[PDB]
Amino acid sequence: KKAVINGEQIRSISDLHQTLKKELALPEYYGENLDALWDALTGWVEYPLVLEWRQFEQSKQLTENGAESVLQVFREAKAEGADITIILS
Amino acid sequence: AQVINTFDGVADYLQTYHKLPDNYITKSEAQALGWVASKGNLADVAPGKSIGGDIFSNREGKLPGKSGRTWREADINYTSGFRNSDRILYSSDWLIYKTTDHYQTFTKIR
Repeated sequence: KKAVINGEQIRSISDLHQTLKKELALPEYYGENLDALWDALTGWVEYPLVLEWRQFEQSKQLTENGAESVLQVFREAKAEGADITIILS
Repeated sequence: AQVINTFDGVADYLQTYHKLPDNYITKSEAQALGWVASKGNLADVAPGKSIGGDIFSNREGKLPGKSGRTWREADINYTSGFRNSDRILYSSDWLIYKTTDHYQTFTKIR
C-alpha cells in the first residue's frame, strides 16, 4: 500500500535501497541492488502497491542519476502486471 | 513428485539436456494458478514446483553480457513457503553462475 520516498533525504544509492526495504517491507535477505529489487517486486511484495516519490530531481542529482534506473524497475514491473501506482510528486 | 532442485543438480541438467527440470514454472504460469507471493503459497497451488525459467535482465551488469546472449534464472533449494535467496543463472550459450545472497555476488560454477 502507501509508501513515500522523499528524494531530499536520499543521500546515496545505498540510502535508497535501505528506504525501499523498510518502506515496502522487503525481505531481510534483500540484496540492495536492482536485480534484487526486480525479484522482490515480481516475487515477494504485497499488491496493491502505491509508491509516492516526492522530489525526484533532487533524488537524481544526489544519486548521480541512478534513481532513474530504480524508477525504471517499478515501471517495468508494472508493465509485467504488478499492481503498482507510481505518483511522481 | 519429480523434483531436481540443487545447484549441482540443476547445473548438470542444464549442461546435459539444455533445458531446465520439469519442476520449474515461471512466475507468470504460477500467478495464473493462484500464486500470490506475499501469502507464500506456491506449494498449495503448484505442489512440487519452483519458480524458474524467467529472463534475467542482468541489471547491474555483474554477469558477462555479449550480443545474442540472453540470461535466465531459477530458484534453488525451494520446497515450500516464502522464497529464499538462492538462485541459478544460465545463459543461452550455457554459462552457469549462482548466487546465495540475493544477487549481490555471483559465482561461475560451470
